[PDB]
Amino acid sequence: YLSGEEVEEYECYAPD
Amino acid sequence: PLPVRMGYPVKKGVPMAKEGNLELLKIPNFLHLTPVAIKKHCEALKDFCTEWPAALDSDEKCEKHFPIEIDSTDYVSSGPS
Amino acid sequence: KNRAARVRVSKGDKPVTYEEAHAPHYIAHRKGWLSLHTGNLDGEDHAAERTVEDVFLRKFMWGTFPGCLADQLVLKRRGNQLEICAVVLRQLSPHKYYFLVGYSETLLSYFYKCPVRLHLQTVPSKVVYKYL
Amino acid sequence: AFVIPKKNVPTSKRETYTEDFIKKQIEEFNIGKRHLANMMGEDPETFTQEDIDRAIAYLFPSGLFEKRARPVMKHPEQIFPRQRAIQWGEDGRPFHYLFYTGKQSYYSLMHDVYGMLLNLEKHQVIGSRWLIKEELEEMLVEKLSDLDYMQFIRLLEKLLTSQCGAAEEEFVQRFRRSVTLESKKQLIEPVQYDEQGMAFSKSEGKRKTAKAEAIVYKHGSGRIKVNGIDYQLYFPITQDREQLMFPFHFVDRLGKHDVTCTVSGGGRSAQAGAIRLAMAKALCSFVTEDEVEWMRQAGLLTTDPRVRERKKPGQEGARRKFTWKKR
Amino acid sequence: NHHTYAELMQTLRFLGLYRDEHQDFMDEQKRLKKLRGKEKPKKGEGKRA
Amino acid sequence: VNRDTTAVPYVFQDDPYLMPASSLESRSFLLAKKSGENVAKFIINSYPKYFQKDIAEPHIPCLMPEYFEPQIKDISEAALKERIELRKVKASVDMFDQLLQAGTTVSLETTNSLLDLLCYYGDQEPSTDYHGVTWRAKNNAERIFSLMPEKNEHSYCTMIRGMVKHRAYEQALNLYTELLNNRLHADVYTFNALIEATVCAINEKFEEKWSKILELLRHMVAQKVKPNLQTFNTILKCLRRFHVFARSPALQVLREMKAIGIEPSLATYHHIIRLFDQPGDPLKRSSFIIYDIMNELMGKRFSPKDPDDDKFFQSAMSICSSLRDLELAYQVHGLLKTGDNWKFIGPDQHRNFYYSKFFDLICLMEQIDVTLKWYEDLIPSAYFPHSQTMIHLLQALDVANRLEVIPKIWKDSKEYGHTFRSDLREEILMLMARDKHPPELQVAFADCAADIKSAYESQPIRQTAQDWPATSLNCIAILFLRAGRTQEAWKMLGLFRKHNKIPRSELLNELMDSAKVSNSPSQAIEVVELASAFSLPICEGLTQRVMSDFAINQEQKEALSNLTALT
Amino acid sequence: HYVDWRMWRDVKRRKMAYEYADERLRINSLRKNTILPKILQDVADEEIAALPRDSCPVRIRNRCVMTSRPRGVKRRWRLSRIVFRHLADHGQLSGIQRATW
Amino acid sequence: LGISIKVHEPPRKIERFTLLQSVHIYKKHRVQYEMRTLYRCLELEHLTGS
Amino acid sequence: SFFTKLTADELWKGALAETGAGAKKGRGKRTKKKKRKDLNRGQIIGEGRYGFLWPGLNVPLMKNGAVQTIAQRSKEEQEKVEADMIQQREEWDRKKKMKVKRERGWSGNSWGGISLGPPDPGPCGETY
RNA sequence: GGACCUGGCGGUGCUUCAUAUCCCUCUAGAGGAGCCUGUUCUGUAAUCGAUAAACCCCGAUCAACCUCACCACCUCUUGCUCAGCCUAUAUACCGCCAUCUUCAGCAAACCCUGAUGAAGGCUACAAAGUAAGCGCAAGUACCCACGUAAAGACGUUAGGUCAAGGUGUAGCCCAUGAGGUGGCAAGAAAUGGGCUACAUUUUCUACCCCAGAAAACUACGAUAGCCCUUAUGAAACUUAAGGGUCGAAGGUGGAUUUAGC
Ligand SMILES: [K+]
Ligand SMILES: [K+]
Ligand SMILES: [K+]
Ligand SMILES: [K+]
Ligand SMILES: [K+]
Ligand SMILES: [K+]
Ligand SMILES: [K+]
Ligand SMILES: [Mg+2]
Ligand SMILES: [Mg+2]
Ligand SMILES: [Mg+2]
Ligand SMILES: [Mg+2]
Ligand SMILES: [Mg+2]
Ligand SMILES: [Mg+2]
Ligand SMILES: [Mg+2]
Ligand SMILES: [Mg+2]
Ligand SMILES: [Mg+2]
Ligand SMILES: [Mg+2]
Ligand SMILES: [Mg+2]
Ligand SMILES: [Mg+2]
Ligand SMILES: [Mg+2]
Ligand SMILES: [Mg+2]
Ligand SMILES: [Mg+2]
Ligand SMILES: [Mg+2]
Ligand SMILES: [Mg+2]
Ligand SMILES: [Mg+2]
Ligand SMILES: [Mg+2]
Ligand SMILES: [Mg+2]
Repeated sequence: YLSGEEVEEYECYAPD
Repeated sequence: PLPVRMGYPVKKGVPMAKEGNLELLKIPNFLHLTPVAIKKHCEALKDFCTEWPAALDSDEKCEKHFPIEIDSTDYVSSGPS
Repeated sequence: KNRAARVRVSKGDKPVTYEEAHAPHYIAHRKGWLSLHTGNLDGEDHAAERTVEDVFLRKFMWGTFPGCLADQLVLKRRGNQLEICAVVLRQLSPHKYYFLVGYSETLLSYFYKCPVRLHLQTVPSKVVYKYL
Repeated sequence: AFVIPKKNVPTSKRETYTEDFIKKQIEEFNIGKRHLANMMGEDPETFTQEDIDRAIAYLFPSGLFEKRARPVMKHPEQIFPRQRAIQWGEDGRPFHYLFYTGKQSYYSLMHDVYGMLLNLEKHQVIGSRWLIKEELEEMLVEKLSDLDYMQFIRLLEKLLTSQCGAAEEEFVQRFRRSVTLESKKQLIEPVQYDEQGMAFSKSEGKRKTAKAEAIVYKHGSGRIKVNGIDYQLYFPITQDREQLMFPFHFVDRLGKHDVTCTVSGGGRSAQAGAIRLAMAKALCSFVTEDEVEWMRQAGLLTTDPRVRERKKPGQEGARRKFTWKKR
Repeated sequence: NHHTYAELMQTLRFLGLYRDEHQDFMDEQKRLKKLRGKEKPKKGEGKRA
Repeated sequence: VNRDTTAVPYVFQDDPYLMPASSLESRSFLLAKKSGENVAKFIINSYPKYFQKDIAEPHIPCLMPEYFEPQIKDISEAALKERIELRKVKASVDMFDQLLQAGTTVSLETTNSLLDLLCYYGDQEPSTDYHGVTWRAKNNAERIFSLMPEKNEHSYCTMIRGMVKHRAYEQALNLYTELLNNRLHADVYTFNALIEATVCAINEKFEEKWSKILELLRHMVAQKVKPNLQTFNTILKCLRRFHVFARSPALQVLREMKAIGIEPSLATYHHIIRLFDQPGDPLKRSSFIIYDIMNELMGKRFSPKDPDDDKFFQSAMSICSSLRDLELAYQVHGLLKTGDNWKFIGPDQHRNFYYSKFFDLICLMEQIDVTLKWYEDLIPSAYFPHSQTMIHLLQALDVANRLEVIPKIWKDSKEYGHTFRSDLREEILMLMARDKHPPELQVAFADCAADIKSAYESQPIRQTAQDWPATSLNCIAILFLRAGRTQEAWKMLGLFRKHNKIPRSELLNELMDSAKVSNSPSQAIEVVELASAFSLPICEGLTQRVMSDFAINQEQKEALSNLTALT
Repeated sequence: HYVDWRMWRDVKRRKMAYEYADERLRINSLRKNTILPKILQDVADEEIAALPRDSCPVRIRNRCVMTSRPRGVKRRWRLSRIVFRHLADHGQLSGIQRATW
Repeated sequence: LGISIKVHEPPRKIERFTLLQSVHIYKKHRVQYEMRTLYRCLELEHLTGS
Repeated sequence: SFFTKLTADELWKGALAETGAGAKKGRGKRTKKKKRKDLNRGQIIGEGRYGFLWPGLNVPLMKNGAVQTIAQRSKEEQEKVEADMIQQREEWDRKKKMKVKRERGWSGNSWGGISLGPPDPGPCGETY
């Protein structure tokens, strides 16, 4: 815990 | 275009919808063999058929004219061979 | 306690599919078979060969569509035709799905010497039957 | 300030079907109903739910033993579980004065029944049963304890014992469900006639793996033929012959009927048992209704369900276990 | 023909068309064993010489 | 069974995520699938031992690996023939040189079979999976030919055909002279190439070129050689350059074909169609050439005879659009639909050109009730529309006074890859906001304008500054007001200042009517404040309207006085 | 690439037995009758005994094709009980289900 | 197609077999599997080869 | 053998040993613990050792308006790709190694005094 | 050290209990004889695992060679494998299971009580509990709604299996790997399970239930021993089947003990 815990939209037809 | 559902439902649930439904994908469906299709298919296959002799009305009459009977069996299985 | 093909109860956070949620005793009762062929019918031959082929096709498709399969494969054999029905995700671009279908259909057709077709159904996410 | 890992995913919870959802589910069912009728070449107007079930079974054949797991295209009303409506408005005020009991529907019923018992005081079986808890829990659309069910029934019975009027009779009848009783009366086979005009009846019987079919003639001298053989030649064991005697002796008709029966499968005793049942069922056509009921009560018209039990793996027999090894 | 299957899928893995998760697992375990000093010796140059 | 109109072509995966959503994806999805097939075949042929177990009964020859390498390593004639069948140009030449240096005899039939390979590919290697004029001056074909000891008619013929194929027109004519000096007779296939060389060798006037060709044809009659279909197809294909000069000569070739007994193919009319379809007024001649060509082709099933047979329908439709004749277009499409004539449409580029010109002519000259039946039958079943056909479709709805379909055209346009086409979104908004409509329609037009607005807001050019045309902003705002979504309209007024787009006069007047209904003086001043920024003349007159119409608070009156000071 | 060395020995035994089947069949026919002279049958005894040991088909073992387990194998599917069940219990063997009756 | 057809259902066949449940020992504990083969017989009469 | 291979989930469940009598009662302690790693994370479909360039899978399908053909990276060009992927793997590990440290409490090993942040927002859009 | 709580245990109380069930009661057995087979011990140059209930015809629905993992001897070294290991660790594991279970409980998330102590949370004329989920149940299979199967959570025994396979850690790499030839697996004994018997409700023959003979040292009784033949196989004093010869213990079995509604 003190060390740290770092596990770490629009849509279109015919996108490009 | 059918709201068909399949799957044993959970408690207070409903059978799973068709989208992503593996149980419906597992079925050998007959959507290509609707009664309308079968009747249209058989209208096209009549030109390929021949007429059974009218004289051969009964099994006894067939035996008289055709005394020999030949039995053969064809086997339809799934696989490459 | 029986273990075979049983996803065990947890804290209610594990999503399972309809297939994963049913133990073996529910086969033919609540869930069907993932492969359909004639080899296991009475008086039929070549069950051993159909079984090895199915085990391969499942591994081949898992590694050919890595991370894309959203459920088990459904394998269908009619005559000499082999149909592979897969539920896939919508992450890979469609061009890559067409490449892998063309590649996989041709490669498997030459491997097993039969016409092979692959049918893909896409889902936005893994379909969840229940949370165990 | 710092972050704690989140406990769970909100999607991992039970879903609910809003009234708007059901309204659109019904519109899909009506459009799909016309598609399905078009698929089968049937008139969409006269397409019933029985036709839908038949068409879905053809198009999507499923052999799963459990019918609930098979394809189903039913009306959303049947498919989706009934949902209790909101119990308060926009201002947050509950609609029912017993809302805060948590069982407004159950306690509203108890209040209505208790009030009726009061008004009576101020004023002053075979074919019906009480509904079960699972049926009361649906009339109310609420969850009920086992004792809650008892208290409600104890209160209705206390209402029947009183001089309940017509208004107090339609109410109790809402919670009475008709109980259908199957008739134990034996079915009488039709009396047929042969080429020579002799009346006879025919029936069948099963004992273990033996299956018998007996033809009992209305008139005769007491001859019994089993597969074309005299019964005493076919059944040399005295007990097997006694079984053939039992039906006729019980109704006092020894030497009055001729029988020709055929039996296959099973052993000598199972065949005699199968013939006994076959002759008894056919004999019921030539005796009075009271005599047929006496044969039923004598065990002469009941198929014996006692069949060989399967052996289970890991044990010597159907029941015997392997020796518990000495310790 | 276990040769055909193993050799075919190994060839497809080197071609980038098949992902062998098992082999990837073995490749990661073998990589971390070198960093840990537990490397396979050269034939003829084993601990016994 | 007939074509399914709701589905994309069968070659595509029948899945909403994998179905092509545009003409670009329609082409690219098939190329990606074909690429996978090539990658699979490349692996199958590179590692054949993995694919040699034949478990199929009956045997399937077409599912076995191919072996492109010679298995005879001896140096002899029978080993050269192997490298010629595999089309190994370099190996066959090396094997032929070594075989020749050793002094062994190489047959004539085999020496010719080597020329056919070099003369066809031009001493170059055919394309493989993975390892101007093209008649190379230093070419193995010419060398082997010279070293050749005995030369027959077939040897010269394959040399003449290869030169013309690779554009060595001048050399092929020079070689045709030796063949005659050597008292040899050429074949029809050689003559076909010589007709092509006579026209393409040098640039001259038509009369000079037309006299040489007639000299070749007469020579073909002296040598008892019968012309085939390609002989006449090459003449008509080569006369395309001269256009008007070759129009009557070209029709003399067609009449000759009918008499001789050679039957014109689709290519024979494609070349005639292109020859008469020169830029200009087609009514003078092109009208009765295409009308007579279709009466002849009426109800005829076609078989492949010429490589250019898959270009007639693309050529014929191109004239129907130019003539603006819809009765002729139906006959052309009717011919395409008889029997198996649909297979002569051509590659994907020819299929999309034919259907674009065909459907665009329907929208123009056909009733709107029928136009919308073709729109459903063709799109997306037969082809994905270009954005210019969506516009041609909207122009057809406008002329028919059927604007309730506009929200459908936008929904379909998005599904075909036209979400972010500027000419299209502007057209849709202009038609929707051109005139006022009943409240039911106006509400529908405002639900689409919102969806279009979202398209402008979420463009994929968002990395670049958003281009909001002036017409689009004015139309989107007007549609909200007329629908009663005034809150959305008032918010949008900021975007006129952010993008510096001039507000339209109509929009400003309708905003006042929405203010007088709400009796909001501040909003009314906000309108006069906007028009004041752009210095519109109507503003000064509008300020007078605002004064009388709305109660002006002392702060508001000073605010107007501030704008009056600007005035 | 076979599961283990024991499967590889069986693979080689099956290949050699296939190659000598015709030769062994013919020699055995001479030994399995009372028609030919004993002098000829005694020589045939030596001839079939001199063939390679792994040509003898009784040395072939039906091992699980996926795990090489030498016992608990079902001939129809050529799998050990453990492997068969894993496939059967996941519904991947067409038509095979748990038996209750 | 105008062919005379009769249908019946021959009796089904169920093939059952037993396997050990555990990987090791525990002989008395088994898992039993079955294959069910169902039949339908279409009987056509008086039809030509075509 | 190809048929004896298992999936990544099966292999990690075994190798990690998170279920067992050791992990039931914490009978086994973990100063050195096997950590699960996703080996498909940085892997690109179509990329193999031989360095083949498959049009439509790992390289663009069309280049200059024309369909690309099968190609293979040069030995030098492939070494760079391999080296670049190894560096990306240490960079990924280095990013995970760089985790923000939290302040200690009353002592280095004590929980007392450590902040847990604000309470979670209540169901009715309540915040703290 | 004081007080309290939990668990364990009590040659601990009371009450009700177990249905093939703890005792008696009912039927057939085991415990005695021979043989078959497992294990133990002993023996051998010569595997391994299971081994109180919950091991002991168990992994094996199976060992003459092979199988094989063992012993002796000889041989090979980038090796059928982008090697290999049936080497160690089941107290690192997945996988598949035993056991209670011939059970009915487990429990997320909340809420309240005890001064906000470890802890506790039920009263139906009800007094703080509400609970998703899992199991039971329901349903399904088989011949019914019965029965039998199947199912049976969590947890218990660091239960069994690294030798099904896979695999973490550690170890071998001219050897703890690979191949060849031959060979081991016996019984002085003890013990578990089973088979056949000791007979007259029997023995033999005919028959498949109206018979004729047998019936105590030529009876009943070996599936054992010995000899021969045959079958399978390349290989059989060895495995199985059959015939001949032989005719033993055994005369219904102490304490104790198994199964069945
Ligand atoms: K205690
Ligand atoms: K005893
Ligand atoms: K375990
Ligand atoms: K293991
Ligand atoms: K290990
Ligand atoms: K060794
Ligand atoms: K015993
Ligand atoms: Mg018994
Ligand atoms: Mg064997
Ligand atoms: Mg069990
Ligand atoms: Mg410190
Ligand atoms: Mg004893
Ligand atoms: Mg042992
Ligand atoms: Mg031990
Ligand atoms: Mg142990
Ligand atoms: Mg123990
Ligand atoms: Mg041995
Ligand atoms: Mg070893
Ligand atoms: Mg353990
Ligand atoms: Mg029941
Ligand atoms: Mg059970
Ligand atoms: Mg149950
Ligand atoms: Mg232990
Ligand atoms: Mg040996
Ligand atoms: Mg004997
Ligand atoms: Mg012999
Ligand atoms: Mg005797």
